[PDB]
Amino acid sequence: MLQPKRTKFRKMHKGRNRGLAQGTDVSFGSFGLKAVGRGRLTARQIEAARRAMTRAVKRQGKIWIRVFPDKPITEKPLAVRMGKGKGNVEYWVALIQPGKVLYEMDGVPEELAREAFKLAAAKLPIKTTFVTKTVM
Amino acid sequence: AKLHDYYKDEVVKKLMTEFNYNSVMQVPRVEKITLNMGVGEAIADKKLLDNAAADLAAISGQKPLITKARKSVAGFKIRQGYPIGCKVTLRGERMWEFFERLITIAVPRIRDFRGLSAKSFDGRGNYSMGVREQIIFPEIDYDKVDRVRGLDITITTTAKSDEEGRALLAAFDFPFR
Amino acid sequence: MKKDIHPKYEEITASCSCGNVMKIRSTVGHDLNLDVCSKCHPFFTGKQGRVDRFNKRFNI
Amino acid sequence: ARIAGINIPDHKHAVIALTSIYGVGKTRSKAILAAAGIAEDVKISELSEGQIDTLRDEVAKFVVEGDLRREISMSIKRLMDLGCYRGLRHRRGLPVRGQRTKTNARTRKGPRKPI
Amino acid sequence: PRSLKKGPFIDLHLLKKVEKAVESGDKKPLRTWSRRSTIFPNMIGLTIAVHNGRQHVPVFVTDEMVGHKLGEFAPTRTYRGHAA
RNA sequence: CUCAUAAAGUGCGUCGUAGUCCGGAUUGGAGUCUGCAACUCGACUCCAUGAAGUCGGAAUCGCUAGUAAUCGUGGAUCAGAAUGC
RNA sequence: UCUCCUCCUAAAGAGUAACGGAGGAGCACGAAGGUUGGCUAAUCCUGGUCGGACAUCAGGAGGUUAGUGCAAUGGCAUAAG
Ligand SMILES: [Mg+2]
Ligand SMILES: [Mg+2]
Ligand SMILES: [Mg+2]
Ligand SMILES: [Mg+2]
Ligand SMILES: [Mg+2]
Ligand SMILES: [Mg+2]
Ligand SMILES: [Mg+2]
Ligand SMILES: [Mg+2]
Ligand SMILES: [Mg+2]
Ligand SMILES: [Mg+2]
Ligand SMILES: [Mg+2]
Ligand SMILES: [Mg+2]
Ligand SMILES: [Mg+2]
Ligand SMILES: [Zn+2]
Repeated sequence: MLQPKRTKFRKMHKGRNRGLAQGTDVSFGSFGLKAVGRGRLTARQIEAARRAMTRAVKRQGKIWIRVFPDKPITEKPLAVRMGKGKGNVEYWVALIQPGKVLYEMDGVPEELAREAFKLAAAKLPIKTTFVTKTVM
Repeated sequence: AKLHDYYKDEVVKKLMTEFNYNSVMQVPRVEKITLNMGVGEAIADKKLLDNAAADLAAISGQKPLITKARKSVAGFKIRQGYPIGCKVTLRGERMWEFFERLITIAVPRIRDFRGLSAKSFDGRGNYSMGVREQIIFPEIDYDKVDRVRGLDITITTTAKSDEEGRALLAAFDFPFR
Repeated sequence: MKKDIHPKYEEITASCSCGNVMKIRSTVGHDLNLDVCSKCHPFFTGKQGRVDRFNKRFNI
Repeated sequence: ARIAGINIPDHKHAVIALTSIYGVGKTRSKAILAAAGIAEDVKISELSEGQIDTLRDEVAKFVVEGDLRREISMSIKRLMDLGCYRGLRHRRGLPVRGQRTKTNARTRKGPRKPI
Repeated sequence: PRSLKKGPFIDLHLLKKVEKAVESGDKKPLRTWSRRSTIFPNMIGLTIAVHNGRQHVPVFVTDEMVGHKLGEFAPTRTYRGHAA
């Protein structure tokens, strides 16, 4: 479960998630799972997808996680009246814009990479596609 | 003045022949000699720092600067601005006379003397050595001492490299081992 | 040089038992009698086995 | 005044002043004074400079101070590097010449170390 | 120690084995029970297995190290320390 | 006949209260004797070094006269090896 | 919690709310004020008696990563240090 070791501040504003993403190319490995929809990726979701990939490939090849959940999300408990302070931090998300290469993989044939990325795309909450490294 | 005249008449010629220089200004000079005493037990007895100042003054023939702490240190329980050492800087005539006193008298009086390390250059040609017992200087009489002390000596030189610095000191016949 | 704060620094004579006489300005005041100098120290001048001792003690 | 790199006592007699050297005892001090032709009850303060010079010559004939210290250290290190029984005893800091270690042995074993 | 006039002591069987080893080169270690024999200059560079009570300890005889005893060289008491 | 000069004492000089000219443990080197052989594991000699120790907590012991204290000597055992008897 | 200061929210002038997110103040100083003259930091590496990861000394690298009587912001080399 990914989380920053320390941050300057514990709570952040909600903010907005407009625009299209940077880091949209396959940079290190040969194949990539790229997000086409827009949303948030919980650290639990990222972990579940990574576990599914690594188990599908059986620990050959190399896997890069190109996103990191650095934004804390708060929640209020039940039976708490609205308005008495910002709530407590519960989990961390990574905001995703379209075209954002979430995961990336090398050292494995294309069909096995496609199958592993299919299992992880089934674990993720947003729309994805499979992309290949292109020379320029 | 004796070793300074010795410098001017033969050491510059020796270094010219040795290193194929083009300028007598390029031939290295001995710039200064700095003597320092770390008297860090002044925090317990400040008066002993005054004793060490009188000691260094008698050795070098010059009143010393009482050096204080640059910044406060946790382990040694010193505060910034607190006097913990003393230092003299020797330039010119007094530097040459003290250098002669050292290399002729005080160095042969060292207990268990087998020579000075040739690795004691700071990478730039400057030399540093330590004196364990100030009693090696004859200016300090024996039965008037209260505590055995030491000091350290830094010959700062305008030479560019270790080979040049050790060549200069060897041309002055500095007892390297 | 500042006045009145520096120690008295006048020229004296140091004699070493190897017959050496030298003159230096120093702060001790009186003349100096030296046990050794740079001209008679063995390091400066240049004055500084089991099978052998076995053969010497048990020569046959 | 200064013999073999240390300052000998001045108000004591000649034999004690010469045995203050590391490496000179009573017998060697008597040998030094006999070879220098100097009475043993004459103090260093009433000894002249030339007599002190002859004493320096005789002490330099003997082997004292740093030479003796480094010979002893070299021999002990030679044993401990060699690995004989005496070398092992010197390594563990125990009595070497076959003394008992069940009791006593306190000079080599230092102060008592309770459990 | 031994008197100078009596010279250094060495067992005859050990001396003969050393002489044979010298004249026919470096073989396997010289097995011996003579802790009482002193090392001579002639067995320099040789492996001697000295009996110490239950096993034969190998000793590699060299130059700086002659004149002592193989008994000094082979310890007899095994000691690792109390409270272990 | 040998072991086998008893020592404390006595007289003279030095030391002048200091870890010392007290103390003699430890250690390095060089040896002698005995014994087939001194490494584990002997004694003594010489040289070199000079550790703790400056009168000892609670407690505890011996002694009523040639005794306590203090200083030397011999024997048995034994080739050699006593601060024990 | 209630007065005062600093940042953000605050939408590139000002101002701007919530039991919104973070920190401070209720002083100090006759020098820590005035002026004239002078000077430049943090940290690391190398060498050096006790001295050690760290004291004082010498040289280099570095270039304000320091400093500011006390928070934070904005300033500061002509130094405001
Ligand atoms: Mg003796
Ligand atoms: Mg014994
Ligand atoms: Mg003591
Ligand atoms: Mg006393
Ligand atoms: Mg008795
Ligand atoms: Mg008898
Ligand atoms: Mg007997
Ligand atoms: Mg505005
Ligand atoms: Mg606006
Ligand atoms: Mg309004
Ligand atoms: Mg101010
Ligand atoms: Mg100004
Ligand atoms: Mg100002
Ligand atoms: Zn001389």
